[PDB]
Amino acid sequence: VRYEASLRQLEQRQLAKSVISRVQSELGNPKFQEKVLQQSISEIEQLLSK
Amino acid sequence: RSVLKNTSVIDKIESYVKQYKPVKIDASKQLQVIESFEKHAMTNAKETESLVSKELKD
Amino acid sequence: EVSSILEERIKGVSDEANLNETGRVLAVGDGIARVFGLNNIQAEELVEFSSGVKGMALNLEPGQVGIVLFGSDRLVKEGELVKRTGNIVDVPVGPGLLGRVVDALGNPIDGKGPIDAAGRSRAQVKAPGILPRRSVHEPVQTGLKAVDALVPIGRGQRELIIGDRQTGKTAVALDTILNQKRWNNGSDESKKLYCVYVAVGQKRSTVAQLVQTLEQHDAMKYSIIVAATASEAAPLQYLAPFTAASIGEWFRDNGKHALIVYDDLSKQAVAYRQLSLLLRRPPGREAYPGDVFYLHSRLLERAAKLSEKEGSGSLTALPVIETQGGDVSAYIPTNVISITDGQIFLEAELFYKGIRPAINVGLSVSRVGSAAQVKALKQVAGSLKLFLAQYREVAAFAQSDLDASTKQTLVRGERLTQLLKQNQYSPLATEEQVPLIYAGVNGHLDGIELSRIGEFESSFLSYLKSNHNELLTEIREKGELSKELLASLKSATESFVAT
Repeated sequence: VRYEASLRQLEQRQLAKSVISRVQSELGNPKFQEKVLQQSISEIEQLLSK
Repeated sequence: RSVLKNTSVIDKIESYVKQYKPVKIDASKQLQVIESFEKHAMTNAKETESLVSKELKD
Repeated sequence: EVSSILEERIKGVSDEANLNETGRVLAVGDGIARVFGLNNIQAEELVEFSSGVKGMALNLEPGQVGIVLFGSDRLVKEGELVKRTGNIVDVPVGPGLLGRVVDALGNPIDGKGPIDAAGRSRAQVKAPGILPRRSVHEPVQTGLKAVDALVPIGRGQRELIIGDRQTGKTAVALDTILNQKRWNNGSDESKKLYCVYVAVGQKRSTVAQLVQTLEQHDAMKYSIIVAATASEAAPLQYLAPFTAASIGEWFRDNGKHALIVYDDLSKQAVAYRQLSLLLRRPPGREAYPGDVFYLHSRLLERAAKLSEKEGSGSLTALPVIETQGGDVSAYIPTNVISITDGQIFLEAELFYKGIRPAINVGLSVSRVGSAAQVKALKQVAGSLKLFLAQYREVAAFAQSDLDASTKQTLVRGERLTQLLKQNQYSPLATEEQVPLIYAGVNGHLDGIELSRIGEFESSFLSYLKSNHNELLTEIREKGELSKELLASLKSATESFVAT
């Protein structure tokens, strides 16, 4: 039970650092540009909804 | 067993424990020595008892 | 598995909405960021920086609101959004916190997944009033023979554990936690004390040792350990007993019993000093923050024993105060001594002299006293108090040609003192406290030589278990010693002493 739990923890930090690697890829894309448009309309929708 | 997520050894040790569930076999050895001891003891006890009872009345 | 949980988590964060109030740090130095902005900010409210550190806003100053950072200085840097969390400091409270080591904020630091909690309650709420409180009336048996006889501890009344530095003060406390296992395990819900131990300013290694020790004695299952370790930032250390009290409130309010042991309030004080002086609030006596009496008094009075109107709950408390060189005149000890309702004074000399627990019988007092103590244990140990008193007075006369009377006292006294030692990190059931003490009181063990006193103690227990565990069970359950029971006991002791 102890090692099984340890292995789950080991999995959680391993897949976490892999997520960091995907994040560095995401911030490169001109999705970086295209999602600003998404944010722009979202803020328009939000602030008018108040 | 439901805690473990690596379970293919809980069935192993569950069945191994329940297999070897007799972990030691019985001993009754006090039936040969206790009767022998009881005979000498009883003899000596009765000898003392009768002897002193006789002496009391004497 | 873990992948599924992460997938659940990403899904479990959603887009936000417009967030009222913002600040920009005006200057951040010394862990005291002073933010310009935050137009409506409730006093002591939790504010969250851009970086991700959390803070509370102790000083609302006329033009700037002085946040205190709950993390490393490096995190906040001059000018940066300071979001307003909008809820004054509150920590999850609930039945579900049982068995988790949580930090001051309330986040799980044990790493046994999310803390399931039934409410979040504020961390500064005022103590039960005059009419809510009903006088103490239920013993709390700590299991240490010396504590239980010499200084009874009752439900809902704070009693200090003031003693010399690193004379294993914490050990005396930890013993209390272990003994509560005996009542706890069962099914009587008007007997379970659910303890919460509040480790403030202790190194993370020490608190790890604590965690392991509790697990070892199979005691995590009625323990919650709020731990704000030495490493943790000075605001977290400051809020650590206050937070802890709130954890206790769920138990008190819901009508359980519980004992919260604040260890050590001496370090709590130091943290308050650090905050106040750094916030430039006026200094005061012994360079301790000006209202330091007020701070300690607020914490310690949250303990109470609720009336039968208010659900008959309790919240026993046991602050631990570290006396620097045993100088009980020092400002932080003196304040606390006044606030508390009892003292246990562990003395370094006694510790060295092999009396462990090292309770100095003379300088400890119980101010709630005879309300506590199991009725049985009270009967057969009124004598014990008086005998020891004589032994103390006649102690110095142990340096010749001494009266027979003086010699009688000395024999009885030395044997009693030896008898009251308890092996460290093992509690002893109340049903065996009454027999052991009975022997010394009735003078049966006066004859037994000092070296054999220890051997006698263990022997007496085994002898009691074999010969008359009927007697033991009667003692335990009846809980009051009737003349007939004392009769049987006299016989039993006579038989035991003879062998």
